[PDB]
Amino acid sequence: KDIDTLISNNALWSKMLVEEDPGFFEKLAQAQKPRFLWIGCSDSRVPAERLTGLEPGELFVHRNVANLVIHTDLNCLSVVQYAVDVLEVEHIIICGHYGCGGVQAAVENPELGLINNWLLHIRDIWFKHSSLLGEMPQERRLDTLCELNVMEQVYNLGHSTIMQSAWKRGQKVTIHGWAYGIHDGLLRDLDVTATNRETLEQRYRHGISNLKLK
Amino acid sequence: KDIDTLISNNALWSKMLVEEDPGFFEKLAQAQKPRFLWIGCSDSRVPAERLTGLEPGELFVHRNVANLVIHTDLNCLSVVQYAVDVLEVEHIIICGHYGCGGVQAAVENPELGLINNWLLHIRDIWFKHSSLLGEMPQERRLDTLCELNVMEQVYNLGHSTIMQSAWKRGQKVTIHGWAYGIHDGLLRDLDVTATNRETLEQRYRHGISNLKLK
Amino acid sequence: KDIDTLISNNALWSKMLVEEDPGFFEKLAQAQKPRFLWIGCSDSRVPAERLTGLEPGELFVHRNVANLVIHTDLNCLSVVQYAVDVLEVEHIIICGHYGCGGVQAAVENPELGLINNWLLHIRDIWFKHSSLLGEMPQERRLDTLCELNVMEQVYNLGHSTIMQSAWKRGQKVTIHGWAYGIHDGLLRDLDVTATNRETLEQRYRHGISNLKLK
Amino acid sequence: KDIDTLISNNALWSKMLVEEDPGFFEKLAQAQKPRFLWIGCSDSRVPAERLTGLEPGELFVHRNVANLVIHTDLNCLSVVQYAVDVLEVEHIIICGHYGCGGVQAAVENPELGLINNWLLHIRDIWFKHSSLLGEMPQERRLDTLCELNVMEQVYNLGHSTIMQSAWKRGQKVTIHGWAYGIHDGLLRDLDVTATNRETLEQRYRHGISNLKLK
Ligand SMILES: [Zn+2]
Ligand SMILES: [Zn+2]
Ligand SMILES: [Zn+2]
Ligand SMILES: [Zn+2]
Repeated sequence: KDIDTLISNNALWSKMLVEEDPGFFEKLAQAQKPRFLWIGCSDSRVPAERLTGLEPGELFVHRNVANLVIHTDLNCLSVVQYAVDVLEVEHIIICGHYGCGGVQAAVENPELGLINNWLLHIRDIWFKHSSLLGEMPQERRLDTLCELNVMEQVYNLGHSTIMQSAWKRGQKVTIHGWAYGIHDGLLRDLDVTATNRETLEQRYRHGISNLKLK
Repeated sequence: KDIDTLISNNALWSKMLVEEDPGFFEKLAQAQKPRFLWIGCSDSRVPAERLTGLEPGELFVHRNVANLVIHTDLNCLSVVQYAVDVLEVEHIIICGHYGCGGVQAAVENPELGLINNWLLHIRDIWFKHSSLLGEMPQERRLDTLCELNVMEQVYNLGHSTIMQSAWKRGQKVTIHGWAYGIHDGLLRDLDVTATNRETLEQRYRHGISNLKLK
Repeated sequence: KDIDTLISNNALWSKMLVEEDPGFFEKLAQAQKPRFLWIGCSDSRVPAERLTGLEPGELFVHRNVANLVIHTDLNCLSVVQYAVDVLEVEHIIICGHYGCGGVQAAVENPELGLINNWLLHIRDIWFKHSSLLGEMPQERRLDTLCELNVMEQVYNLGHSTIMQSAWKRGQKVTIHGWAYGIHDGLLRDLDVTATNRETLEQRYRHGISNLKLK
Repeated sequence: KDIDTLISNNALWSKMLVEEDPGFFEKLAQAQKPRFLWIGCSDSRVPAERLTGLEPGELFVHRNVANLVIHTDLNCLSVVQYAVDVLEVEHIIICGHYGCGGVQAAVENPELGLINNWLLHIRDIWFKHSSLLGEMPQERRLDTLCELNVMEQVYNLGHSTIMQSAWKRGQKVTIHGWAYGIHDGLLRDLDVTATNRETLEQRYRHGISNLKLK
């Protein structure tokens, strides 16, 4: 699967749509504004279009390593602010995935070079929930960290100035934390949904105690 | 399409796939290492997987507003480092797209807030090629800027410590600059493909100088 | 004191010192690399040279709001990698200060604009130590947070790939965590001094537990 | 010097000041907002206090390697936004210095590791002003680069959203670009002083033009 193969597939796929479904390229030319912002991992095990049955132009996307929303990452923060203040999306979905190489490397902590600084933020979370994790069986720990990561990133995004001041002026925006597994591509909703300052907090706290129950 | 319709489509898609033709989840479980890193725009007008016929898991993906590789952006540089040092991808494709809202905002320069700062890196490019751009009919400057911007991020990518150090140690990594439009989804190779320090410079230079003809 | 006056203070002072102490500049013209790196706050309540009696060129300096060492801030990590890998400093001091405007604004959390995102890193610490902080009076929480901040930034610095690879190639580098008051200018060693991976973890746990005693 | 010798230097100084220059902690007790924000290099060869005679509490300070203001460095833009919006400083001075190790490395491009990424922002400037620099004696090129660096950082600072929305809402803020050398400590004004976006641009254009005639 060389590069010249990608060029040639694209050419066959485009040449077939031009003549056979003129549809497509008009839907895109409709240039309709996105309504969701997907914040996912660069592993991109199962593309978000495939996972949700969303069409091109309906998803705004950011992908870094391990779905993080770092308080001071201007790259991710810039995606969010464009999305919210300019594109006026209504839904921001942060979605992790069980078996994430990033999450796993955060715990095993191999010497991988520069990436380990990025992965320190996920380690912060593993130690933050030491007790919660030490109480559940050794074999369900990684998956749970993957879930906590996503809860924490939802927490962070809600505390961003972008989101706090978007809610405060009345604009409708809803954050969601999800995860999918690769055994079945099924999206599990983590029930940490937020539409203002209050739910954000409630749902996050509820989210941590719901985990303490195992 | 609102949030209840995405949770439903996914359960239909999943389970529907598993019961009639399940050998897909098998192949994913093997978690084979991706060979391409795709750095694209958050707009994602046409997803990379649909452009190229790359399957799930065949590509690492980063997306930010206007597919930028900023010298000092630890987000994109972490993706790139992980992909190169740890996953050992052979190809990095930076793909821009004609009509990008980022690229347009960069030139029109409306008051958008936080995002404008990120966009200054594109504005830098606009003024860098003010002569080239000025000797060209007004109506072509946006599409030209779009290519110029990809050419510059590729150039940026190969100058990073990560790429300089992969090439020097003999690792095989090739960097590409592409762009597509929405009228036909057809990929154009902007022809700045680089496999070492030397071709990086020569390709960049001819990339610019062959625009100055056209 | 407007600009006109800073230029004249500087002119007078330069003229004066060229007539009456040319050695001042003879000392500075030398290949003498700094021995210490100072990470302090942009408040710069009492400068570092006057706290310690350190002289021109004996220290490398970084200052940001609340003297943070964020896992993924390339600004501060660039200053560190340069100091350690290139200038080969032997001591890194992170110094906070009681009354720090940055810390105070973290807790009181006014709507200050863009800076609030920077400060969420301190709020993380305010909530990490929610119990210890919660069981003291309101007035004393600000000074404890200040020392807690300094301890947590030493921790982060110790965990950074730069310190990690430095310590394991057997380079001599000591991290310190200090704080000064503005009733004295007296430097309290917060007693988290780290020479290696091992002392780093010990001293950090020592630090937090010894605070929780009082 | 030694770490014990920094603590006792300090201890000594803290009594020989508490009632011998008694009006030091009298001044700082009044936690008065600085009027100046100084953005300088981590080299800090001659401190800003000693150069200008500015007293403790009168300046806010940011230092990074080679005194940069990157469009998307949140560390430096955070200091700036807090300085301007919260502290309401009237003056921001970016000061570079001749013989800056950061500028020199940018040109000569040794492999120093992580810092090279940061210095690529200076390499861009080196190349941006290729003709200017080539039309001068080679011996003069590093000094001119150091100055062009300050000018370009000033340009960046004035184009950030923090500065644009401060000048649009009538707040009085003046940006200046200075440099000094170690041979006499004498500040040199590079004359890019701007109080709004219109003079920012004019001042930059003539900054570059007057170098060309010289
Ligand atoms: Zn992942
Ligand atoms: Zn775009
Ligand atoms: Zn402070
Ligand atoms: Zn310097």
